Formats: sequence, structure tokens, C-alpha cells
Amino acid sequence: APPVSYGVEEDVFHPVRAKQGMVASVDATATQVGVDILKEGGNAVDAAVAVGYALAVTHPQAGNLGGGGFMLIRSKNGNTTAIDFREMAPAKATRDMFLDDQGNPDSKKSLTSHLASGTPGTVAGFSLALDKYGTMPLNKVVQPAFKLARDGFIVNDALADDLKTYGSEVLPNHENSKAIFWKEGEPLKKGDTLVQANLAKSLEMIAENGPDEFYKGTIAEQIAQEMQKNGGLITKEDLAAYKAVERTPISGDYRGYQVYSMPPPSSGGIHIVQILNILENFDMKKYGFGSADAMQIMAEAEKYAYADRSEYLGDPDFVKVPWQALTNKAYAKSIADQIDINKAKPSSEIRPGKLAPYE
Amino acid sequence: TTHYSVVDKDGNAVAVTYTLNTTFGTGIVAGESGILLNNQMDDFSAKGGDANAVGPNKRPLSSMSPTIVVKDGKTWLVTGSPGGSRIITTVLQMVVNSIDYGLNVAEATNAPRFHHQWLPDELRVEKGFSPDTLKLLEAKGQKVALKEAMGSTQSIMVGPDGELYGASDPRSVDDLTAGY
Ligand SMILES: [Sm+3]
Repeated sequence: APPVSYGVEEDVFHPVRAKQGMVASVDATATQVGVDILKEGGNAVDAAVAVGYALAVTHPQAGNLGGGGFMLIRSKNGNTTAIDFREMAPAKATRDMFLDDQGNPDSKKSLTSHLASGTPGTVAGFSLALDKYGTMPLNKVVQPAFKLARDGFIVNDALADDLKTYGSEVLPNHENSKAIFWKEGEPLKKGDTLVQANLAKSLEMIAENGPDEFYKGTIAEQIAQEMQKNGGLITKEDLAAYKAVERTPISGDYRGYQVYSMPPPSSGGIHIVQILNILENFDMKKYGFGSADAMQIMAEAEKYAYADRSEYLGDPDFVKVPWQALTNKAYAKSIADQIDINKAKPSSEIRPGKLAPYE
Repeated sequence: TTHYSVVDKDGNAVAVTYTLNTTFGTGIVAGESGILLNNQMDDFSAKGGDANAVGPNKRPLSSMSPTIVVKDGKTWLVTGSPGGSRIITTVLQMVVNSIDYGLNVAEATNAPRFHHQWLPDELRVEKGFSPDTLKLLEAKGQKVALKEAMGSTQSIMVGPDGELYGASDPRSVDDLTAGY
């Protein structure tokens, strides 16, 4: 492993530099909300939750209260942990709930109907994190988002373009969604102001009554009714039964550096470690970025990892994942020995690996 | 899907990746709550194997990978990104670019990305790689496929002295990394 570089004046691309705190996000407004929270004395977790709520208002494309996700937290003391707040399928969910009459999957149902929704975990995940690792009360980190929803913000290029491109396919097909994101028969355009009064109300109630508002209160009632009246499955029991879960991170060592990432239900963490384990057997530095050899080696390593991913990954609470074998360096070595720097092995000749000798 | 990273003055770090699944998810708002609903049920195996099959109270598998790299015992790189299955290779490239190629966080972020997920059997690439390199790859047997930009990394590299270095992906207009 060669020496690292934090950046010098002669480089083409320059990182943003800061001496105290920093936030990196997909949205200028949300980033600034996080920075303000840090300046006000909040810790990384406090700011992260504030950014998460802010994005739920300024980046409806993915920021959310009605979805889910993952969080990796590493304290200054070294303690590294993962928060799993991925959505849970409703209690009434069934294996073939998305198959038509011929027995073939109906994408339309699993993407645009009320049956495509899993029980939201974002609010639970953020509260689990804030309560245990944060230092600010929920109302304090939610306030910035509340104001953005209540007073509105200017639609920029990103939101404008996304509303037009992706929004057109679903938002205008629902009266309540259309009433918020559409204007004069067209999606909101750059320069327009987006006010979200109903979301502001939800945020205000969450800040006031905590996460139960979402899982047991008014919002919960609103989600259940929406489902009950449109053939959805999420009930008040599903919402009341939801739980974010703190899990042990998946980790590995790459040339002396320790890598920490998301464990199952995420597939990424395990395979990032696995692929790194494979690549460690090669002198990547020697080949260099953009070289055919470096790309060949990584492309080949990826094939094997993705093959394993299609076979051994799933919700750890329902399936036993052979994470030990998948992240085993002896196993990675057996894969590295199959890589021919001058000739690729067709994916057709690659199958999930035999893990027996590594468990 | 979207990812964001945070590092405070005490050296605590957080990496969060969350989503509605597709852009705007179902596009369905929950009554008068103003809250959009996800379409995460589509991430289950409709018909992989039985491991990721639709089941009650089950969490569908995800590729989201908020990640933190440690150097000399200290938090050194905090990153992550959206992009479905491409998340694995995008984050992977951020790590390799930083450790093996010695690129600063912005250089690593602005560098072109490639990806191969076994099936389809194609080495997917962004614009930015040499025509000479691509021909060598094809001669090696790879099926090069020029496609859409991949990911939206939002990262922070931490110097052992506490100096923070950050970079937002150029692939996302209106994004931002800022500090104080
Ligand atoms: Sm997905």
C-alpha cells in the first residue's frame, strides 16, 4: 500500500476543506442544515438525523419518512455499529402476492400499486440512533425540516428535472400527491416554491410526540386508512410492530486498513469486503487507475462475488448467511488464483462458490 | 436512494444511505400526511433464490453500503452511495482509489467508474476510459458496454490531525459538501 494523499494544490480536483465539522449530501439545503446543527453544538448523529429529516422535505426523490435505509456509526472512541431500519414486509404479505394469473410477476403491482409498500423504518431508525448516540432532543433536529416544509423552498434544477422525468410516471396519478408536486397541470418547475403543509404537520407532530406519532399515532392512522381504502396491506399492527435493529457491522482488513460496512439484510458490505480480500492478492498500485489490467482483475473479482451474492444473501432474521466463509481470506485466495489477467472467464462458467471448506 | 456522510469536531462519524427504492417510490402519498410511500416490496425476489423471497415481516435484501475505512486506528474515510447493485462497485472504487491509487477524496470521486455484476456478462463503463484501454479489455474477452453515469458518492476523508476533506459527486447537480 502506497502513501495516502489528502490533496495538494497541483491536483485537478480539490476537496472541500474544514477544520471542525463537515457534511456531504445530495442537497445543498440539507447539507447546510447539518452544518448548522454541528455549529450549534450537535454531534455527528444529531446532524445526521437533522439532515435525514431535511432531505425528507427537500429531496422527496429519495429523502423520506415513508421509506427506509441503513446507518453506520463510528464513535471517536472506536465503537462501530450499524442501524438497520430497512422496511419490513406487511404481516399479510405472501410469497406470490405479485404474480398475475399466468404465474408471472406483475411489475406494475410491486412498483406502483399500494401493495408495493413495506412498513417504513426511517423514523424508527433515526430515533433509535438519536436516543442512544445523539445528544439533542428530536424536536431540535426536526425543526429545520419543519420550517422547510411549512414555509417552503425554491425548486432547483435537480428537483425540477426529477419531477419532470420520474415524477410524471406516478405523482399525477394520485390526487393527494398531485396536489402537492404538480402545478397548473405540470410538474413544479425550477424557480417555483414548494410548500408541503401536510408534511409540515406530520413533522410537527413527530417533534412533539416522538416516533410513536408515526408508528402508533395520527400518521399511523393516515397510512393505515390510505392502505385499507386502496387495497394496501400495511395495517396499524404492522406499524406498531415495526422495529429498527442495531446490528454488528461486517468488517475486513485491506492492506492494513480496516473496512466497516453494512451487514445483512444488506448485501453490499459482505461483498465489498470479499472483493477487497480478493484484490489484496494483487499489486493494484502497480497497475494503476484506468489500466486494462487493473480493470480486468477487478471485473473478474466482481463476477465471483456477484455470483455468490445471488445465492447466499438474505434477511439474517429469516436465513442464515455464511458471512464467515464469504469474508474468509483463504476463500478469496482461491478466487484470486482463478483470475487470468490476460483472459476473462465467461460468466456462464462461473457459479456460486463452494463454501464448505471455509466454514 | 441517497447517501450522506457526517463528521463532527470530536471525530465522531456517521454514514447514512436511505431510500423509497425507486425515484419518488410509488408516488403515493399517505392520505393527508404529505408522506410519500416506498415501493420496497419490489426489491424482494419476485419468483436470486428463495433466500430473498417475499415473506411476512421480512426485510428485502439491499445493496446499500454506508462504509467507514480506518487508518492507523482512526476513522479515515466515510462514504457511501445510491445505485442499486452498482453501490457495491461504486463504494469499492472509492476505497481502491483512496488506498491503492493514493487519490485525494475529490480525485477519487470525480474519477470514471466501471462495473461488472456477473449477469449480464458485460463490463459496464462510464465515459472517461481510454479507447486504447477499452480495446485491450475487449481483447481480454470483456464485453465493454458504455452506459449511464453510476452513483452519487458523498464522502469525507479525515486527516490524522483532524483536518477534514470532503467531496460531493459531480454526477448529482445541486449537491454539496460543506463544513466549518
Ligand atoms: Sm432497489
